[PDB]
Amino acid sequence: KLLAWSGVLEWQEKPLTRSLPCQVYVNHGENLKTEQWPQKLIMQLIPQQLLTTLGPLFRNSRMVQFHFTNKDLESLKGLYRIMGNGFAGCVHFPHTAPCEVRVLMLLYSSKKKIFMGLIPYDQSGFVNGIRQVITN
Amino acid sequence: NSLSMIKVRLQNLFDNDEVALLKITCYTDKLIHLTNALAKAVIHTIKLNGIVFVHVITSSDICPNNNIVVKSNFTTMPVLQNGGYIWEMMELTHCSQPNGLIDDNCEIKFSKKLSDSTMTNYMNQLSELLGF
Repeated sequence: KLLAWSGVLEWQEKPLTRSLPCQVYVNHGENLKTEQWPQKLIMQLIPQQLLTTLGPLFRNSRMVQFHFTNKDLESLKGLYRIMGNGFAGCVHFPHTAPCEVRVLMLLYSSKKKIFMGLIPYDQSGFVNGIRQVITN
Repeated sequence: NSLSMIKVRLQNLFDNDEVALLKITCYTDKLIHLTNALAKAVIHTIKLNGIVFVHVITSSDICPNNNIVVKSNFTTMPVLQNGGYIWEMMELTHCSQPNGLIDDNCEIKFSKKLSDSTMTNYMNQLSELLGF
């Protein structure tokens, strides 16, 4: 597949902060513009049960693949385990100025052993969606 | 060493024409623990193409481990778009005889309902992260 971006994914456990280097691939045909992305992305694991009613918004998404460079397998095995239990990664893009991509959601299939990133086409809708699920 | 199989018949909460069947195989050891979990539970799913997460949310005291599932098969009629689905449990059935070949085409994740406090924690933490 076609490499589109590399950088760091900072996993904040909020039980502290594990920092795991990773690549983002898209399909042979696909095209994505990652030059405006930061080198570091910040993630917090949330129960992926919460994502169910964001189903329609998630469906209107660009799907990407994450590949971890296995620098510290120790960190990665923690990620495999928690995400395998049913936790998805909310991934914030740090920006002081407004850019396109601000958030994606990272899901892990234990069967297929792949990390999928979902990038909502409607970024604002999605963040507001997250809010409306967790707010009361 | 002995294998069981449970059939959960489901209908979509928002469209009772959309139906699903969930086949779960387990060791007869835990067959009872599993049925108890399902008896006191809601089933949601997230479809992403050929990846199907099945969320079994339990009110039951003990929440099973994911590994008590050996194989799991999720079939729907009709085929569904990628997204999320809330199901109603229509019928549970034991037919332990696991002779039938089973496609492991989904992955089940057991969990408990979230307290208002944990839910508040996430609200706080996601508000910080995403900036809302």
